Amino acid sequence: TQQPIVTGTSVISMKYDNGVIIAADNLGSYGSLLRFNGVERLIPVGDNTVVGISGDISDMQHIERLLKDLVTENAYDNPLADAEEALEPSYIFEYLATVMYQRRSKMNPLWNAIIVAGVQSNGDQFLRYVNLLGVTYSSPTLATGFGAHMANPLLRKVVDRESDIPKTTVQVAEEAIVNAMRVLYYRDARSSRNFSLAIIDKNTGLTFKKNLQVENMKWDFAKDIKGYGTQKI
Amino acid sequence: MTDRYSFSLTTFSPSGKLGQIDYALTAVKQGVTSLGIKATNGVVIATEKKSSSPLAMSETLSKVSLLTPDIGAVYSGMGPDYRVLVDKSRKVAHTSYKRIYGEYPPTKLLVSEVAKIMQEATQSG
Amino acid sequence: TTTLAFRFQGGIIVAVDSRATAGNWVASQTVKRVIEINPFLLGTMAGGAADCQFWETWLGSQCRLHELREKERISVAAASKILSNLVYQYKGAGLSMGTMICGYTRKEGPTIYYVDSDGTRLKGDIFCVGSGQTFAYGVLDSNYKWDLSVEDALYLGKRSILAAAHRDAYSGGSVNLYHVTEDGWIYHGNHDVGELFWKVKEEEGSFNNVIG
Amino acid sequence: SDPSSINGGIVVAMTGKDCVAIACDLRLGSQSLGVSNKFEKIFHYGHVFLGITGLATDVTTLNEMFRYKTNLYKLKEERAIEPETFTQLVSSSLYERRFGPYFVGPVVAGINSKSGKPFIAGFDLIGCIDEAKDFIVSGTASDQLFGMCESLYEPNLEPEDLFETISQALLNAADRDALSGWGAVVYIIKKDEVVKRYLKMRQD
Amino acid sequence: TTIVGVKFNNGVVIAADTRSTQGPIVADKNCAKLHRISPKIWCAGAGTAADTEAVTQLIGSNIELHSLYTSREPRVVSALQMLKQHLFKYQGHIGAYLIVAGVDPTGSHLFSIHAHGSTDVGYYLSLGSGSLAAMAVLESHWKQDLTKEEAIKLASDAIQAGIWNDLGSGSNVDVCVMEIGKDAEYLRNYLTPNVREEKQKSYKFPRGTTAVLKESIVNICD
Amino acid sequence: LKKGEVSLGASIMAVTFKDGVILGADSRTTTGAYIANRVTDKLTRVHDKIWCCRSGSAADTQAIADIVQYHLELYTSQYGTPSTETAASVFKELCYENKDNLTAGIIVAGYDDKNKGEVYTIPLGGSVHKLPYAIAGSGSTFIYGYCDKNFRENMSKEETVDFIKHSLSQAIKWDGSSGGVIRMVVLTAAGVERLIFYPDEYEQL
Amino acid sequence: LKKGEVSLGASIMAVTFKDGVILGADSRTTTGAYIANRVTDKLTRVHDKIWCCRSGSAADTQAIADIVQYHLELYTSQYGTPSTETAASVFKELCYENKDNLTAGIIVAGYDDKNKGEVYTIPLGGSVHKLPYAIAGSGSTFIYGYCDKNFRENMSKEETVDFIKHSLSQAIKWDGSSGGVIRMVVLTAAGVERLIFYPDEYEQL
Amino acid sequence: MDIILGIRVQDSVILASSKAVTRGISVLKDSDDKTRQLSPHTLMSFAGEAGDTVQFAEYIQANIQLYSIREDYELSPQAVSSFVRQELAKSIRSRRPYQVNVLIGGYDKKKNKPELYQIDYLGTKVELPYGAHGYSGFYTFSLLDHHYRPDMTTEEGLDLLKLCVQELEKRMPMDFKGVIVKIVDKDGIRQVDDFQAQ
Amino acid sequence: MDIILGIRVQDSVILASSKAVTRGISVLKDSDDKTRQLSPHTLMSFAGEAGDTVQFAEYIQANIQLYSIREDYELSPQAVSSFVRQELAKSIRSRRPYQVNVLIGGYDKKKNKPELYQIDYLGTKVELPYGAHGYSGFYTFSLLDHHYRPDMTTEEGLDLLKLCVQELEKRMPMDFKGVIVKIVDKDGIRQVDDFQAQ
Amino acid sequence: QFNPYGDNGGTILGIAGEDFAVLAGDTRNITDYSINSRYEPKVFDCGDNIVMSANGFAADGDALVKRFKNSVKWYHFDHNDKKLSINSAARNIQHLLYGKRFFPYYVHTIIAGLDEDGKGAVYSFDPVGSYEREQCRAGGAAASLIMPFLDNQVNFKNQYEPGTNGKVKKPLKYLSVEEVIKLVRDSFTSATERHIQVGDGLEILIVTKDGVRKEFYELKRD
Ligand SMILES: [Mg+2]
Ligand SMILES: [Mg+2]
Ligand SMILES: [Mg+2]
Ligand SMILES: [Mg+2]
Ligand SMILES: [Mg+2]
Ligand SMILES: [Mg+2]
Ligand SMILES: [Mg+2]
Ligand SMILES: [Mg+2]
Repeated sequence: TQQPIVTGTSVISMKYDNGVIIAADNLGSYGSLLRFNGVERLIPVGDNTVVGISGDISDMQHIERLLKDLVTENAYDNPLADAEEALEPSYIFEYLATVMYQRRSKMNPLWNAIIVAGVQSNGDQFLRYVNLLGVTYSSPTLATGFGAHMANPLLRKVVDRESDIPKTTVQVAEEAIVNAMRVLYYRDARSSRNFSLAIIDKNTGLTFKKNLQVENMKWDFAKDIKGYGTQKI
Repeated sequence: MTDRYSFSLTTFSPSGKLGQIDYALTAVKQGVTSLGIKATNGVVIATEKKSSSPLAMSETLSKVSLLTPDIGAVYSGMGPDYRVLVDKSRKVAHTSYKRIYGEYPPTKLLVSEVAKIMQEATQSG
Repeated sequence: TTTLAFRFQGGIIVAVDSRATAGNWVASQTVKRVIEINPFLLGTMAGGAADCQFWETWLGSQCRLHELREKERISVAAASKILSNLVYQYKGAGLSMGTMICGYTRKEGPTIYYVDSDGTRLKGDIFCVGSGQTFAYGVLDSNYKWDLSVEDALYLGKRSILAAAHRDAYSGGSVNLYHVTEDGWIYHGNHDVGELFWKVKEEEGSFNNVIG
Repeated sequence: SDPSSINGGIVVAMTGKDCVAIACDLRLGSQSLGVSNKFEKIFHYGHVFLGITGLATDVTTLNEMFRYKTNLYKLKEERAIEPETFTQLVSSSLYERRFGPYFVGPVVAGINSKSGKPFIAGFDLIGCIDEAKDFIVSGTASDQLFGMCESLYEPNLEPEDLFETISQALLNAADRDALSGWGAVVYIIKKDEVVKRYLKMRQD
Repeated sequence: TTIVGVKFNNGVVIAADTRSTQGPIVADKNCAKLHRISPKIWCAGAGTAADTEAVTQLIGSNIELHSLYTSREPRVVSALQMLKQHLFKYQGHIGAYLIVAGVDPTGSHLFSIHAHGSTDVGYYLSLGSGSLAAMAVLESHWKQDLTKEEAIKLASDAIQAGIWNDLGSGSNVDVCVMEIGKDAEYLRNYLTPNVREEKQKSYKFPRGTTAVLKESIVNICD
Repeated sequence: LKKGEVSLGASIMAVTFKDGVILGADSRTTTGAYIANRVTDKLTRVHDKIWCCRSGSAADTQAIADIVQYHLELYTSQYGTPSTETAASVFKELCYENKDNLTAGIIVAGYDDKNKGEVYTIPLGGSVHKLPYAIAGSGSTFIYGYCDKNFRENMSKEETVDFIKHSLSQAIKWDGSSGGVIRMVVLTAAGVERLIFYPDEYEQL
Repeated sequence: LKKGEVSLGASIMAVTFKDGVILGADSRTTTGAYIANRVTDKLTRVHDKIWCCRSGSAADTQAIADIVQYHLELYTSQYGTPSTETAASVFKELCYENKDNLTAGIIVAGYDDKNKGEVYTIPLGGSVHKLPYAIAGSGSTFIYGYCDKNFRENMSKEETVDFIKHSLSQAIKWDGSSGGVIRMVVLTAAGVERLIFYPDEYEQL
Repeated sequence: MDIILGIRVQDSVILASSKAVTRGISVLKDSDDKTRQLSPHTLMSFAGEAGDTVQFAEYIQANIQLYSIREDYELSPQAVSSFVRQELAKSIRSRRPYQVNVLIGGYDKKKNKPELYQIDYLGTKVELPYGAHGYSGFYTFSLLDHHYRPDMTTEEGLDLLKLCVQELEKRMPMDFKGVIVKIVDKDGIRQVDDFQAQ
Repeated sequence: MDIILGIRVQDSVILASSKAVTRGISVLKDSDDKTRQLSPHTLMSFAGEAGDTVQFAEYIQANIQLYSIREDYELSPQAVSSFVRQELAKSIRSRRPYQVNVLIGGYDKKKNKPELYQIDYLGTKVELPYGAHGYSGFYTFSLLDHHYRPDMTTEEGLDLLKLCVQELEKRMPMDFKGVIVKIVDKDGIRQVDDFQAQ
Repeated sequence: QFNPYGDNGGTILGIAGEDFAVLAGDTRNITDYSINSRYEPKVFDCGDNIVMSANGFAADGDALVKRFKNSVKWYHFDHNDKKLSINSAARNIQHLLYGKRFFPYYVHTIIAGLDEDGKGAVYSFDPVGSYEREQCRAGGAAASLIMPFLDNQVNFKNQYEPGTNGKVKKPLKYLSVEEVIKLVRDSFTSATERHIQVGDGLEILIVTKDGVRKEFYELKRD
């Protein structure tokens, strides 16, 4: 029985021919005050998973601690911890989805929406969502909060169905993700211009880009808008 | 102050004549000629533009007016009276018909509405 | 829903309708409202479907256990009280049930106990429960006689349900009848109210205001 | 408390090949109590039919209001109102009470006497018009009717076939609604003739 | 509902979807949300359907009367001020969210009006439950000095974003193009991308299937 | 504020200087967290040299400004050019007398030859306060300190544009309900100048 | 915040600099509009060189600091001097695990020889954020702009005292829930210095 | 709510209406006549909210009595009922709505047939063989549905109402103190003083 | 609530308790006995909430019967009542309180005097000449206060209870379907089968 | 306040044939007006020739299905690999469901398979465990649109023999898997036309003595 205080907005992601990409801005809002500008909401787990989290930040920080523990505890009496018995995206997801649902069933949820993006050991892309209610779903594109409304329509024009995944390159995917992030800075009042993006590819592995900024914005047309109807000057 | 004229200005004279109506008809008699002719596939209404000076721009004074996209009017008599009757007719076409039935009124009914406006000016105070 | 059970010369007549509704939506026209606890005891479902179904099937188990322990058939008084006492433990939690526990034992004779989620346990000769109960009672009260034949009794129960199915929006579908004797209960069929209404009308001459 | 669920009832109209059909059930109830099995919800002003579902006092009031208005119309205009025109009259009449509406769901069905084109329309309680070329459903079993109609309907049926279709759409939709049924009536409407048939159905 | 308005070099285009809903049910699979206020001033409306048709027809009516009185072609700023003062008077109770666009003697215009009475001017606007999906597109592909052809596609694509991604929108796309020197061209069902596949079976019943109790003739004429 | 109506959020201020007065504002309107319009014009003209910055309800402020514009046009036709004090009074009358149904925080700024530049702030209650400069809008809370520290009377145009520009960028920085471009309207004897500053400029200052 | 309990309101901040970190705070507590104590101390010692600025509920923050002081005293007895990051974690554990019943906005500031000065802010939800400086308390809203514009990393003691002195006076100026004297605690290698500034000084800056 | 039942037999309409008036904890009267004669061949029974009930009934009577005099004619039962329905339907969206349910039993001298109309507080009118308001129907309709016949005599109707009242007295929780029964036929309206035991 | 009356005459205690059980819209039973024999010379009648009523009654009976056997003695009525009071006074601040009001009429074979105890759901015990629970007293106390005398015979109490029941049947709104009367005296507990008419 | 429940839309349908049974469900997962996935399977093969779908709040549906599949695993363990019969699976599910009687699994569950005589079987449950064996049952959002249709086309309700004056009911012939699938597809395309939560895809699981077979068809995406 709680209410979120410091919050993170959208986490968007989509899967492409050889991997998945996920991004989330670096803001931690306190209501309408864009309070903290250096919050990383993308959490890499090992070298094959990135968990993006929106929602309550104190709870995200808790989920972070939990993930670091899973890694420590999986290395225990595990000679193959950095190989065959390393944490897979599907393991990290199922674990989180379990916690989320248990917490909702005790009426004390972790006020978050999470997307686990990654690549399985056999090459399969993994992209799955889980939120404060334990609800889970998978799709070629996944976005939380505001991004579900504005990013999905855009990312879906690139990958509308399963067959479209093998026809999409990292270049195309990253371009779409980057554009969605710009649209969100335009229309989401709780967004930040600074963001992070992560690509998990079956060949090149994990590439994590920090300190990205929305660029190439169109604001010039504003010079010609005056009044709200009849004003001429 | 106030319109204390709440009585009729048109009343029956001993011979059964409605004075003001007969005099209004005389005003109409001194007006420019207007006519209308009904054909099988149309109607034509016409009148002369009695411009009261050559410095006036005769086009800025329309004697033939559109009431609805399928109805037109012309007159003979006092121009200003016609002008206000046209405004009222265009309006009633909307208030008593288009805003109710979604279509413009048929000629006879619009005619009937203008006529009522004129009758009341013959009895109201 | 309309369920009834009455006591007479040849046993017990248990009759119920079979409609279930969620708001104005008719969820089923084929609900089983009589739970066959065991071959000798019957229970009627009214109130919460799950509640009745669950606790009465469980009752069926507690009765079996009693018979294994005591080597004697369970009495309707004890059976009903098992249910009733259970229901009372959960009082205030939200269970919803109005049921008749019917049985015919050597020691007691035909016996009907009305048991509800409030904790009430009542022995009686005639009970009707459900949204259509008032209609069923009219018919029941005016034609009930202790000396009814097993054929006329079955009909009365059937007719009473019909009366309720016609007027109560929440009752209808079909009528399920049961005759409870000392050697066990006998099922007397499933009758579609659609077809039954027309038959009763022509044969009996009732429902005159209805055109057909 | 939901005025549109107190009395119960449904109406459906369909268009066919040079015909339309409008049908309704006959129940009038008070919550769970069936009260009348003779409550027709289809009325006609000349050759225009109007079915109305909803709160019964308003259904009765509206029929009376439209009879009044169509009677005066006929006198002034010297001709019977057409379906397209009446539809606009219903809509404007409903929106006039925008903030204290009649709790009804009207449905218009008829054939234009000049052009012969079949016509049906539906409205929400404040007048919004739905001019469909296929079917219109209204009532406490509107979801059910939509389900029935979307599957059973096919364009250009002859009067004899539309009858079966609309009848089945109606009948089966009503049997899944607690507040509908207790009888049904179907009108098959053609340029020249209108046939009215009462259906046999369950009475529970 | 998804409605958009896009301004182009010598005109304006508005478009909308055609699904009408009552809760989760599609009451009308092809309603018209593009209303004519005057020959060259059209308005797209979202919200309460009866309200968007009512407020539009009323102002359109008064605009028609204003034009005949002044002998001038109607202006969008007039429909705009009239619509907004009416909507403000009713404090939001008339649920009309509109995109009013048109051409008049002073040029081409595009404005939006929210139910409470506020207006906005822009080069591209969207409203409706599908507003966000459409705006995501408009924000991705709009550029200044669009041609008529580019604006029709842009506005058309935005509506598609809503049709596909908003459950509150669907069916077809209606467009109305208002170009400075030409007659307004209303393109009803410009795009129809949701045709139902043929049913797997025919449900035509054999005659006699339905049980009839009484049959009789209805007397129409007096 | 009515449930669901468009809000102006805003970071608006009006600052008087040697040559006259400058009005500034952001350009974001919101319905919750959605930015309904990212390029609004909150600087409204009620008379040639009398403008206002609007904050609160978008509908209310438009309605009010539309009526003040009308009252001033009629005033002008009959009695000549109105003073800023008169424009503020008309605004006040409407805001005060209808306090129960409106959410409007309006800053009125204007230029006259006798009075130079003037600023009047009409806060939520309908009270009127004449000040050297005024800030309002939801983003204003964040610049109370900055503005009180940096404002000086009789600054130059260049300096005032800078002050307004820095203040609003901070306001826009912290307030989610503020954003877009920074618009300014300079009112002096010379005339009326419209300025606009884009994100890329103000964001990193 | 429970009905009627004492509130800290406050204008508190912690700023790191070249020699270490400085904590500052006003001294007003209130119950409604009554100033229950006009000379409170919001700078609380949880360890020799690990302090905190408290805001929110007076009861809660005292309870929490009292417990932290204990945890760190026991930690010290067993494992030696605790890092500021450790002191923050303890504060966080308490603030987060009990978020439903507490109202504690705490700023933790401490000095270590290996890490120099450090600042951690624990806002209402119990999340932890490390920063060069932090501001909190009800008065903090009014100086977000001023502080962002004037803070520089690696300032000198003299400069940092001045920055904190100016910011808080502004905060105190605008916030009715802040006032009194300004207290500072300078944490460096040299030791612990307590500074106090009165109204007659800070008010006219 | 009070008990109001009506049954239209072959040559008359019988209205049976309960005799109690209960206010809170005590039964105030046990001889109340919940009926008003609207015209010599039309009777209306009513049940509902405290004062509204009689105020409405007396208003309808006054109005029908006025019509009869102005016109020197007695309106048909159908006409009286439509008038009554319109009045009830007016109050539903009024400042303070009349909460009165009525049964109108009349004998149409012109058609030569008795008629019963049931109209609830909302103006919901329906013509029926038998009817009731409130909960009354819940207990009695099953009996009426079963035993009713259109060619019943007045005595057969009375016997049926008796059975109906017996079921009400057995299963209905409140003591309504019996019913006053009235018959409306070609000769007018008469009160059957024999029902406490017949 | 049901009707529970008790009257203590010279050599006995008479308890009258209504026979109806009403659940919602219908009267389910018209022959209910709202009483339990606690011991051969002690009886308790009860009224209140649906299930709590018989559950509480049978629990008290079970407990008194256990005392009787462990000890081979019958507790005095005064003892039985203090035990019942403490049980009721326990539940009042319980998770879910018993909402049962009882009357205990007993004949004390040691003092050779009849006694009547009235205890409400809160555990409020008072010893009286006559008592009742709920509304019953509102109608009957004016009669008892008037006609009651300490030296009445059993037959005099029965006639007084009859007058009481008549007033209740006249003025009380619900049909409680009559009362079952029981007399407690030196020879035990007997049910007076003659009260429907005496 | 926190609300532990949600509505993920969806519609499922189970129809028992003479020697087969099908359990179909759409593939769309929604939240309010957004589509969460166009392909998120809702009907599952639980082993032992039993198919199940717990439709409603997807988190509870997921949990219940996970618990039942596990019940099947332990039944084998605890009872020497004995095959869990459909009637036994049903009763067992009743207990799972009723186990949460005071904090229900907000789902309408349906399991299909074959009984012990090899005849098709469908069982449907209340969110708290009431269950019955049925002929056909639609569940979820569009249940109200599908059910009346099945009553007419599967159980032949209201249909009579042409010529018999509605006195002889149409004889109850039993449908083949091929005809049932036609009805299922039609039920779904019709529902898709009128319910905004139904669409995207339809996945049908068919069960016969030979095992569980899957079929998938696309549905409109608006
Ligand atoms: Mg409906
Ligand atoms: Mg039905
Ligand atoms: Mg029924
Ligand atoms: Mg901002
Ligand atoms: Mg202060
Ligand atoms: Mg088995
Ligand atoms: Mg759909
Ligand atoms: Mg869509």
